[PDB]
Amino acid sequence: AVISKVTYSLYDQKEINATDIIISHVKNDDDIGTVKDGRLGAMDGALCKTCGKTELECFGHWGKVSIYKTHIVKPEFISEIIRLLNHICIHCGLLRSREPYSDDINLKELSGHALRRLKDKILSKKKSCWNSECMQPYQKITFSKKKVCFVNKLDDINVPNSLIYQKLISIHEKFWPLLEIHQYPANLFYTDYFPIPPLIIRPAISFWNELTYLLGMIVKNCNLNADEQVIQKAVIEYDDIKIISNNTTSINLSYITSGKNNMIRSYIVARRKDQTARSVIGPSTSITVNEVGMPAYIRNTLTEKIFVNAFTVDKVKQLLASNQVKFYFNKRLNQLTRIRKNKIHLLPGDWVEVAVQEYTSIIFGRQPSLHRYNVIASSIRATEGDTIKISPGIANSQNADFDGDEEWMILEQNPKAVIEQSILMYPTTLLKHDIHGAPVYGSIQDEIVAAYSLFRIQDLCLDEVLNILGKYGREFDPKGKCKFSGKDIYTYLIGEKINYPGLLKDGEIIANDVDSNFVVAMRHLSLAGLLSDHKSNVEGINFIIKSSYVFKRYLSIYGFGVTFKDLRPNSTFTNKLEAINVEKIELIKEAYAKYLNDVRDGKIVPLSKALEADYVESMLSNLTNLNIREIEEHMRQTLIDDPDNNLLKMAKAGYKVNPTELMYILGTYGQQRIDGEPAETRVLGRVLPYYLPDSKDPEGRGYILNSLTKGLTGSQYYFSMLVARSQSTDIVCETSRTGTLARKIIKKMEDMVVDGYGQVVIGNTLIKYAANYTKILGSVCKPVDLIYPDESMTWYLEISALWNKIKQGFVYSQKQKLAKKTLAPFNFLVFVKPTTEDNAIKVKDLYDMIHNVIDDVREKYFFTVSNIDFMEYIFLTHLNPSRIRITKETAITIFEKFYEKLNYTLGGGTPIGIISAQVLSEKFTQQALSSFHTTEKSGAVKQKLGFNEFNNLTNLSKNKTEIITLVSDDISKLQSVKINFEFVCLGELNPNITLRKETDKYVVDIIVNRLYIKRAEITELVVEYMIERFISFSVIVKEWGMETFIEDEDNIRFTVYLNFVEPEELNLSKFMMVLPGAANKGKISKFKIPISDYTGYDDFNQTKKLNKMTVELMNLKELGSFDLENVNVYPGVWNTYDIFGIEAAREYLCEAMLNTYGEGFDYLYQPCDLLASLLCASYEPESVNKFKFGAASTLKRATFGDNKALLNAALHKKSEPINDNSSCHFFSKVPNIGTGYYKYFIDLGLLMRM
Amino acid sequence: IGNHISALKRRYTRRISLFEIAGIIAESYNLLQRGRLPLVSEFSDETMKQNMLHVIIQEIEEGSCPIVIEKNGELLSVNDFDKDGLKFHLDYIIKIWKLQKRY
Amino acid sequence: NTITEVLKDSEEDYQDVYVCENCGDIAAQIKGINTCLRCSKLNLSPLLTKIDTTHVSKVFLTQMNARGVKVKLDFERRPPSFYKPLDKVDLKPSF
Amino acid sequence: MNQYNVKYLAKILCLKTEIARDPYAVINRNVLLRYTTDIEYNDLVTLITVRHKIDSMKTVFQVFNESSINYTPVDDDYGEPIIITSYLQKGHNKFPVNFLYIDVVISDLFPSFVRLDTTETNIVNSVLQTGDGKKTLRLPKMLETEIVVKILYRPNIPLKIVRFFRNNMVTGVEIADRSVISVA
DNA sequence: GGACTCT
DNA sequence: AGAGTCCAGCCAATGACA
RNA sequence: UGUCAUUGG
Ligand SMILES: [Mg+2]
Ligand SMILES: [Zn+2]
Ligand SMILES: [Zn+2]
Ligand SMILES: [Zn+2]
Repeated sequence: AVISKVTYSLYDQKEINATDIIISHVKNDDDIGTVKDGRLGAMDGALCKTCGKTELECFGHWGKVSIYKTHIVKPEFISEIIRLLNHICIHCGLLRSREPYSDDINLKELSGHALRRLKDKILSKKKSCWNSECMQPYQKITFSKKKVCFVNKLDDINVPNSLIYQKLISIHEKFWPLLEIHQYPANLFYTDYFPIPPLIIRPAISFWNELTYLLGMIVKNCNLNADEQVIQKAVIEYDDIKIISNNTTSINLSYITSGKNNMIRSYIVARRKDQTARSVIGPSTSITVNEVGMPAYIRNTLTEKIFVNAFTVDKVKQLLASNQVKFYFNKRLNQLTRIRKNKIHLLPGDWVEVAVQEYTSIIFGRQPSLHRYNVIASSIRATEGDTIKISPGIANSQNADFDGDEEWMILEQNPKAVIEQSILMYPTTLLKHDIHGAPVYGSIQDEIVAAYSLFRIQDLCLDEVLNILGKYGREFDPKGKCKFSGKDIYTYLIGEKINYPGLLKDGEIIANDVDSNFVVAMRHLSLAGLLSDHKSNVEGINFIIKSSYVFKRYLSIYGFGVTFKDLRPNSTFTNKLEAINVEKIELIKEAYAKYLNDVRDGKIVPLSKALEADYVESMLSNLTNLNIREIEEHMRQTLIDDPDNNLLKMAKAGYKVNPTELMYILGTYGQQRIDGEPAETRVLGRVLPYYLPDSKDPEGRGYILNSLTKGLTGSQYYFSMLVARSQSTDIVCETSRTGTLARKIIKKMEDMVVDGYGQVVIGNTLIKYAANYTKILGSVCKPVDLIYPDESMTWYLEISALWNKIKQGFVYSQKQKLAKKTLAPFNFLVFVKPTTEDNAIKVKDLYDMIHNVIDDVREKYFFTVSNIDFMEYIFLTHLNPSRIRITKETAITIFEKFYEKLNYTLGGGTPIGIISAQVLSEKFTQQALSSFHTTEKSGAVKQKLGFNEFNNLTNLSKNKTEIITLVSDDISKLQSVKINFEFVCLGELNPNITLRKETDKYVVDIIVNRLYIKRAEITELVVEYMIERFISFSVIVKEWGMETFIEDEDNIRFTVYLNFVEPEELNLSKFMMVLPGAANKGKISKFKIPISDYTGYDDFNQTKKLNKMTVELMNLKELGSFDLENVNVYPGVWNTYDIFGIEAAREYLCEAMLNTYGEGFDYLYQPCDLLASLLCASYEPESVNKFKFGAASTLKRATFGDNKALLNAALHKKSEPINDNSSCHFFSKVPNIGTGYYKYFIDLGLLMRM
Repeated sequence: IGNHISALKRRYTRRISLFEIAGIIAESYNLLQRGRLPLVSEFSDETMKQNMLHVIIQEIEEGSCPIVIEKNGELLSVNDFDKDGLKFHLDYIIKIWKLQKRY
Repeated sequence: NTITEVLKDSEEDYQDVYVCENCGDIAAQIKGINTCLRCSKLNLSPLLTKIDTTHVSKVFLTQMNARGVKVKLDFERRPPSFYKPLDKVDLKPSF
Repeated sequence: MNQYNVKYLAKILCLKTEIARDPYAVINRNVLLRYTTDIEYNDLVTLITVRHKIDSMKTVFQVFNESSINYTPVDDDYGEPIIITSYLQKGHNKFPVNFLYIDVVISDLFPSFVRLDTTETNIVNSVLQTGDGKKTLRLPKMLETEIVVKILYRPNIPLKIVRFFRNNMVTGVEIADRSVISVA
């Protein structure tokens, strides 16, 4: 009854011939013995002649058509046959070596790679057959896609299938471990019959079959006077047309396993469902985050199930008496009846279906479902209109606006699904984010400024406070006060006397202002997050509901609006900034023109174009920063003049207004960048014809002087529209790539779960010893401040010993960064209360408590295999008596909460892999669609940021260059490699090359400038060596001689005397053409090698100045000739694997995938590690595109997308157990995820006892 | 020492989370919804006058829940888990069920 | 269980479908007797197991059979397991 | 073998000397603070003298190329010649030329690892047991032709599990285990 | 258009 | 070193056309 | 029953 394992194989001929239905005719006056037979299955309007069942009960029966004297090849195993033909001769049948056949080898006992030693010897000898009666040359038989036969390619002759059949059945059974054979090779052919499939895969198409027509074209050639080529072509174009052709849209068998629209991806892991709905969404204030408003047409159409049992039989009889029952399902007769008076007897197991009532859990969601907070299950409320009314508090969880977004609903009224919807998918259960712990729900745009202004309000009456509180003013206690403030309203709203560093003290908010970090969803300073860290998710969800009510009542009483007078009250400041900009940009233009004229008349040597662009870039960036500082001073002066400005109010509250946006409105628009640089010059050295040819105007390259208040001019509007349309094109081009990578990572990581012992496993491989490094849920775990050891601490010795144990890993990013946060196992800071030293717990007893708890936890919960010294370090530094004294019951409360989080939170079956994959995928999709990662160009080669770098990391491509970083304390060792590897050519040194003919010699003078040699950071001897190496090794030069003259301290004349190989005039012109480029040195790359420097960490207290260098390099071989001692070398992923190993490859993949997200995303460390430990779970790094070493089943590979998965499983006779999601969804099995992680039994002892 | 690790892991097996108690409640609710006999003390007709989630929770705390869960190679009743963990999860489940107006 | 009930076919569309444990295809009812035609032609009499899968799963398996891939399912004859009482475990810490 | 890729081998042979005096030691670059090398380079045999700082114990390694091997034991010898091969070969004293292109022990990508004793191996094997019958989880894999397995080698102690001390940005050090699988 | 594999 | 092969986000909605 | 065109989040 429970399917364990599935075995794939090939049908042999005795199972194909095992049929009493012989198909013989193509057309007939009566379809008997034809391919549309009535005994091959029940058609539309006829019972099955084999079984007597109709179309919905007959699953079809097989037939056979007789191919008389032909051996029809199975069309998809052709390549395997081709492989089997590269191992034997065809005139004899023997193998291509004498060592299989001798009586000294004993092929049954050799293990390992000794079986693979002999096979490339078999594929090395292709001269002639080795036996005494066959010395024919070894043919290379190929399947001809042109005409359908098998064709020899030494000479174009058709090799018949009856001879490949004889030579493939001639191979003995005990040579099958050599040639990768697992069954009879006669199962690769149809030797005497062809199977005719049942009608259930080809029903009668009705609108006013293709496979039936293809089988008719097969049976139209099944005659005794018929070639095997025409029958082979009919069989091939019935099975797979792309074997002999290159056309799509033919409905063949391979159409069910062809690409994205194949059968499994479209109809097995996804389907169209009944009891569904879809509608536009709108907000609702009478709907909390735990509810959803359903329109009347949906609840007038959708039905809910009421099961018949001993509890609900009176309700079902009452609903049947009042005609409220819409459907009735009789389980014992197994039939559904629509009630439009009939007779219905209600037995237990039957059900009725009535209209869907309130407080029923509907599963609703928004698309695209990027992460699990898109698809939740909340309670139905009856609302008005035709829109699904959601709360605004869930809107940021679903990336939803009310500007035309649609959401879908599904009703799954199965009792197990009802319980799982009520518990697991309820929005109270999903309050905290499962990676970084911040609340998923909260306040949005207007409620942020309402929260800010409600905190800032003062001197209210009791009636004004109760008007603001509304329905929550029932239990408000005025202690003895008559005048109140907004801080008292917030103290009432929080309702707990908890402390938090920087936010709370005895319930009062000790922060200066309440901003968007306090109330908006997914923020690190949320008050609802602290209230749910204190007690439970119900308290955080209650704070969110009550806070949203009170903020909207503040907006109802006081209002919020931003007018035009708040932005631009007069013309004074904008006129001042306009005059400032038109003064400074003309100063920039005159300075640049003075430099250009000093170059043009010749008083200075010119710069490179990169350095000139950098200088103008710095001047325009200084003008932009001057505009920013003017905008900031105007904001300060406006809020000290008009302190009730609503625009500056929503700027101070933390919603979408900053000095940069106000600079765009009131100041300047800046420099418009395309691909990191300005817009490139087209025809005539310019972009637009509004500027002169080769115009040095920086405003014509994309610098906009105007703002949105003044209005952009035509050229400025061109450059702004160029940036806008470039961003639109880039997000459209990147959306599908992000979706493809997201699906690949989700299918790779989805089978990785937390097992019953707190470990992270996939299949039977242990990935992590402890889930989330704590064996506690990631929503419970708290990133707390890392406190470095100070000698004023109590137990500085123990704290410094723990820091010496765990201090590695806290210095990372090529020693550039020091860790400021660590991972507390839970938010214990809300349970810490300060206490005077007379009432406090004793200091030694607090150490004994911390040490005993950490030792007991390390024994009992981590099984003495995990290092949890970070937990002891956190409890010793954050509960340190040198900075905080606590009571004894405070410490008891903290450690009891610690044991509660270790005991109850994390459970086996937690889908940690698909949660981490969805979080990573949602983040890089958001950063790609939001254009968060701006491209910027620099001199050195740098590691890129963003989605394409993440995809290059997970692709793990081999034959590509890597960025290899060399860090050294001394700069001489980096300079010796930088001189030899950096590309410098003669043409980039800006030379003055002139030649003249002379009797016996062509003489070329190369007058180079010495400042150009110093800007390249080489010497004159380097240039002499470059020219000498090119001329001394070139083919076109017959004789030469070089001399070096001094012309000035500004000029060096390299004089070459030459005679070229005849024809000397063409070789002269070719030499003069290739001379500025081919006289070069170093590895050719577009990036230079500048030696950077920074401050690197040895520890928190000791640093050192370090010199850095980056080289694009394929291998590591050419570095092996240098004195690279005491030099840190950071290669790419494959050189790190080939030198240091698989663990260093895992570490590089972790930190490199983390670095693509940018600054401020350290919480993505724990997902990325979980991805990297999946890519390096075998002995070699494996990509996300293929399954090479990981044990993946055939249905997993077919659901991932692999069209030849079941064919390769049938060739190798694979027998695989059904333990993965893709294999459980195929056979309608419950996956081993979550509640399905456990098997459930029923103990019938207590029922039989009574 | 391998026996000591086996004892520590057998003690770790008694932890209960939301997935296990949700699966136990879902199995007993699906069996009671299709017509199995409620195994509560004080079996009457009055017990068919209350709702079924009260019967499921009463079966859980009375120690007569028929559902046996197979975890880590062991067979566990709902009373073989940690009693404080069962209470901790059932308090939350009863709270959110009272918000849903079904308990 | 929610995603299982979503992805599987509806409970109203249930019928007793039997599969052959030897050859892997759907058994037939001739005149009330569940038979396998391929095995009764091959002079066998193998086990027939009732399966509850989706219709698209059976269409996919029959089409893969039409391509030549024989798909044979194996079933769990699990040993009968017995509940035994367990000792008391208290996970509260010791202070 | 040149005059540059013998200093990196000397840093490797400090770790091999530390393993030869204690098979259950923790190998990282900090071990290099307890040793001192002296290199006598020649294109036929290079003699590397590794000296323990506090115990004054000397160990002389004789480094050869793969072609020309003229090995007779000197006093205080390691007991086996160190051979610089052209490709990655099976053997604890056969280091390929790609391992010595850069300085590998001082790198940040050099791991921290131990060989587990019988107590820790029994604890790991009983942790990996799934509880259900005789079923067992597997550790992730690592090839025997790796510089960690070459450093950790002992002649009559078979190396099956290597414990790694990973750098961890949020917890400091993390414990992982790899299982060493066979090659050729 | 672009990455992996066989030739 | 060069061709073959497969891959290119999800969920929609109308109308015309074969 | 599928293509093409246009559009939405
Ligand atoms: Mg929208
Ligand atoms: Zn039939
Ligand atoms: Zn021959
Ligand atoms: Zn059969």
